[PDB]
Amino acid sequence: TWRRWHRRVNTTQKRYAICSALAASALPALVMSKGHRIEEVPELPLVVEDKV
Amino acid sequence: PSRLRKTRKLRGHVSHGHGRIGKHRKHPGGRGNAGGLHHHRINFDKYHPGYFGKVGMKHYHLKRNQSFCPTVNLDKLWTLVSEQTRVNAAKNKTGAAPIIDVVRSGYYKVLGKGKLPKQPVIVKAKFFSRRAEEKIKSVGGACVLVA
Amino acid sequence: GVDIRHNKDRKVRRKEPKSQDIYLRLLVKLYRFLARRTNSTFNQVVLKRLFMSRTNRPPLSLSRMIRKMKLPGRENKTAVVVGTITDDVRVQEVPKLKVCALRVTSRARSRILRAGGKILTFDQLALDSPKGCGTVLLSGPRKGREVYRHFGKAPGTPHSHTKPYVRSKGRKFERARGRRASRGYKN
Amino acid sequence: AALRPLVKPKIVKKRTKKFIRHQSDRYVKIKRNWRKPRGIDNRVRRRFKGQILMPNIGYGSNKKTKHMLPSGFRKFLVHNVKELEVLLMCNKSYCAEIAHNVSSKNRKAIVERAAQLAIRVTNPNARLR
Amino acid sequence: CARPLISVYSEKGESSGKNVTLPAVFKAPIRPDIVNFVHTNLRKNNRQPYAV
Amino acid sequence: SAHLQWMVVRNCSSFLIKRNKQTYSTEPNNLKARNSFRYNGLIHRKTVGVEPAADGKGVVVVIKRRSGQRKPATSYVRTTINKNARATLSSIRHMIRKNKYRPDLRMAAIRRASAILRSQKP
Amino acid sequence: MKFNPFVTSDRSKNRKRHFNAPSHIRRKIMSSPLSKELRQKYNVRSMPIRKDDEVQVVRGHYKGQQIGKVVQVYRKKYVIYIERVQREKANGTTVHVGIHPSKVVITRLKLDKDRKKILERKAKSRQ
Amino acid sequence: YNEDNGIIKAFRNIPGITLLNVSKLNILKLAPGGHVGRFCIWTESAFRKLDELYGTWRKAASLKSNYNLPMHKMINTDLSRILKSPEIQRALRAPRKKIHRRVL
RNA sequence: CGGCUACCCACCCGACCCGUCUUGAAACACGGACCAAGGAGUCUAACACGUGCGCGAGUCGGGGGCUCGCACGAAAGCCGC
RNA sequence: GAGGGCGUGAAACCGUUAAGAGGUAAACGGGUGGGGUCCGCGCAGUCCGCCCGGAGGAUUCAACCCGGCGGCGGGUCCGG
Ligand SMILES: [Mg+2]
Ligand SMILES: [Mg+2]
Ligand SMILES: [Mg+2]
Ligand SMILES: [Mg+2]
Ligand SMILES: [Mg+2]
Ligand SMILES: [Mg+2]
Ligand SMILES: [Mg+2]
Ligand SMILES: [Mg+2]
Ligand SMILES: [Mg+2]
Ligand SMILES: [Mg+2]
Ligand SMILES: [Mg+2]
Ligand SMILES: [Mg+2]
Ligand SMILES: [Mg+2]
Ligand SMILES: [Mg+2]
Ligand SMILES: [Mg+2]
Ligand SMILES: [Mg+2]
Ligand SMILES: [Mg+2]
Repeated sequence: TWRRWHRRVNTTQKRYAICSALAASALPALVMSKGHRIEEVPELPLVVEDKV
Repeated sequence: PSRLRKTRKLRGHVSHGHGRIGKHRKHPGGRGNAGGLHHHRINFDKYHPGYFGKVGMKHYHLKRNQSFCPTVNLDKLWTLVSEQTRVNAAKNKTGAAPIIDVVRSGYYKVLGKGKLPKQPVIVKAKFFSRRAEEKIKSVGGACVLVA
Repeated sequence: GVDIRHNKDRKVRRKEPKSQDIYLRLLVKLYRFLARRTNSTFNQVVLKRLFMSRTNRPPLSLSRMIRKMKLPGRENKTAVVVGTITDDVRVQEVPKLKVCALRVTSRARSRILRAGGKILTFDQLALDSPKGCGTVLLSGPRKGREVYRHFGKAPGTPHSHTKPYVRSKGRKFERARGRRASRGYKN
Repeated sequence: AALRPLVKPKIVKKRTKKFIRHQSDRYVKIKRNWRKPRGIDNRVRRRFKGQILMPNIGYGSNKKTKHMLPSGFRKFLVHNVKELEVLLMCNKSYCAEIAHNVSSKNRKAIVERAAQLAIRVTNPNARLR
Repeated sequence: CARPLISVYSEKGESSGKNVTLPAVFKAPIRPDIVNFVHTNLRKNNRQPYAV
Repeated sequence: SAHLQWMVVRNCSSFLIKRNKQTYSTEPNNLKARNSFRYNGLIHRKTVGVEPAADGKGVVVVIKRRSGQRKPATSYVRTTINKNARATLSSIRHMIRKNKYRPDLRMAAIRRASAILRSQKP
Repeated sequence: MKFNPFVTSDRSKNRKRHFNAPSHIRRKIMSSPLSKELRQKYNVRSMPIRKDDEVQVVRGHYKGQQIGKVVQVYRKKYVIYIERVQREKANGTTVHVGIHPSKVVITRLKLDKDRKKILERKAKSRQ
Repeated sequence: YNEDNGIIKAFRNIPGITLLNVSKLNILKLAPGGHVGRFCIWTESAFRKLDELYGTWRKAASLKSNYNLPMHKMINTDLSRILKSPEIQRALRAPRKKIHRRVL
């Protein structure tokens, strides 16, 4: 039971991965190549009103 | 990663990376530091000289707590306080000098290096090297002992 | 066979960079194109240093990168570094020099922009100098690594000055037999 | 005489035996798959004459005639209509091959779409009614 | 690196007149291998050990 | 950012059938099925593709607008051409040659249009 | 989605409780839906089935338009037996076919004061 | 989003959807399987709080303590534009496209 | 009509039964009647070297604390007097 | 072809049928030959795609302009 299960990551690398993922979520070719249907979808990252 | 481990690649070879003649069984030499003086002296000596014997006095109940003195160099002596402070304090105003108190920064003894510019400062500390004391006297600063 | 000589088939070299950095691969593509299409040995050496590893690209320091420009003949040239240029806590005055490096640290970028210098990346370095004219290509202290101070012909036999491995640098750790002439021998 | 692909030369394989394992005839616990023997007394490893031959790099087929069916195509496995329509650009060198788990009800639609797009399929007339 | 303006969509899909400037997180660099590394280590963090 | 998007998409996408053979794209806007850089219709700012028409007869041509990216509702303009195969082959030749829009993949668009007009009429 | 930390999504535990449930739980297990006119008239979705309920079989070998009465309820086998649904053995002796009560549309209930109280609780809780 | 006011109740049982917060961004939710570029739907306060929570290259993050955005390795990184720029093609040898095959 | 091929047979030449201990094994050296399943370089700590990433004269929260009670949440996010 | 240790049912081993062979124990590698099962094909009758000149019928654009929306391109960067 004392296998080295959990792995600590640097917080700068954690925030770097968050910034990289959020930046890659903006390009349409990347998300279409991940496979989401963005044919009839309007402008990239969608900003809805605060009534939502 | 066992898929990147060497063991999965060596499946098929008979002796498994340890020879047919030598036969690595359990412990052919000993365990740990076995034979430090008898039969492994060419590895204990010639790679760790000084390993065997006594060397000096035996300070009973020694703490790493009375000899606490983190040393600061004259290169580090400026950047304990911000550069805005030294610029706006020695930008041709008067003969005043800013005080760099190393005890608040967490350092006790001021040692001597190079790179101490013309602008004089007053250093408060608990201990000084006479090199740094001469450098402060040469640039025109002062030397204050605190406790 | 035929060749009576020994077979050393692959020499030493690292052609493809082992790093999976996409930006480094794009710079590898660009400077490989320039190195094979410009006849610029500057681009040859910069392409080899981009192939070079993480450890063998040591971090340049700001005082060294000043002093290698302070020599006569380096007035308006740009200091090009394949590697990182870091802050130095020592110096106080920074000239108006031009920097072309990869991953300059935050305090170094801040002090160069306060002093008035111009930092670049390798894409703008290629757009400004294809053949690499007006550049001084610098490197850092490779031998200053702590790992290289354990390396020698021996740790102690002609006293060797080469730092044997031990836990705590002090008394009672490797100081008796072979370190002094009163206890056995002396190296 | 169905679709007749491009100019494909005389396809040779340099041997066509899919080399047997040593002493697979003597014991039936040994499957016919090749496995390099690493013994210290073995005639196969020592390469005595009259023994079996070990597969080495010299039996490599030509890159022009590599993975070539005798019809002249190269096979590509297909499950459905989209993976059949991806062969629309290179249909005269890369033939289709319907997967085994595809039922007859969709298999007839796949072979009809292959007949429309003029894509060679290796097994058109299998699992019919 | 330039920051455009993105239209804010209403709940009906119509483009409102509100335009919020694109933040620089979407202009941050994209390192998918660093994302894969940090994602692998957090997946190792995300588990009960297993049977012994 | 086209080379960044290529260095990300060229592996680990929801495409790239690497099934014991050559690599294919399947790429819902494409001209040649090879997953290459020149023949790629999702990454570039200027992309050309041809598709069969939904009415059974004719070929639809999908070209990227280039007036605005990050807006895929209007990023692709489509046209429907139903002519007697030589008029539409000449029409796509005029549309690709006489504009600056992608002088590459002329032959890709032309061969895919010619193959689909062969496969469509009987 | 399951949010209580005291109830299982566990397959082994659910099948264990299901196949070893006591009889007062097995009555709730063997509950049957109602016809559309009777659920419109009573405002209740489903009821546990009893000895004398009228049954229209909706699925299986027998489907629809066979409104018969149940006779036995094996709660050990989770099986009701219906009077109309028959099957002959080899020796010409008839025997009832096993029908699970979830594939059963009740057309008429059995009236009782206890079932009126149950129906009132169903209507009040459906609200 | 931010300021949870029933949006988890609205988006709780839609199949395939993901409940995710601005102040608590998850790598396991933003890039499942280690593959970047997941389709995300923001809000006004979310899309305005992103700049407050990370910053630009001019200012730091005002919500986090000591975070800045990382320095980009290539400023203008269109490789085709760079290789077709006149400054690069001014300083090239010649396009040498002869083959010079084996002579029997 | 054509067909290499895990079908069978014949013919010419070559061809001792594998594994290991050994300088040397086909050995009058040892184990193996046959077949199916299981079966042997793992894990922890420490060190050294190389590689890859982040920050870089600094670096690291692994120890706790903060968020509303959420399946994945035993995750993740934040602390900076 | 699920019949009460009854899903699927391999190998070692055995029975029968079909085929072939039999003095150098059997088995193997290289090379062919013969036989048999099976596969693809029509077996003196099997090739396609383009252009042009002939032979017969049927259609409407294209050539040039007017009408129109949608896109590429750049000048005054008019006008924001
Ligand atoms: Mg070996
Ligand atoms: Mg040994
Ligand atoms: Mg040779
Ligand atoms: Mg030998
Ligand atoms: Mg032997
Ligand atoms: Mg369990
Ligand atoms: Mg030996
Ligand atoms: Mg001996
Ligand atoms: Mg023996
Ligand atoms: Mg024996
Ligand atoms: Mg086994
Ligand atoms: Mg290292
Ligand atoms: Mg059975
Ligand atoms: Mg069965
Ligand atoms: Mg079953
Ligand atoms: Mg059998
Ligand atoms: Mg016989």
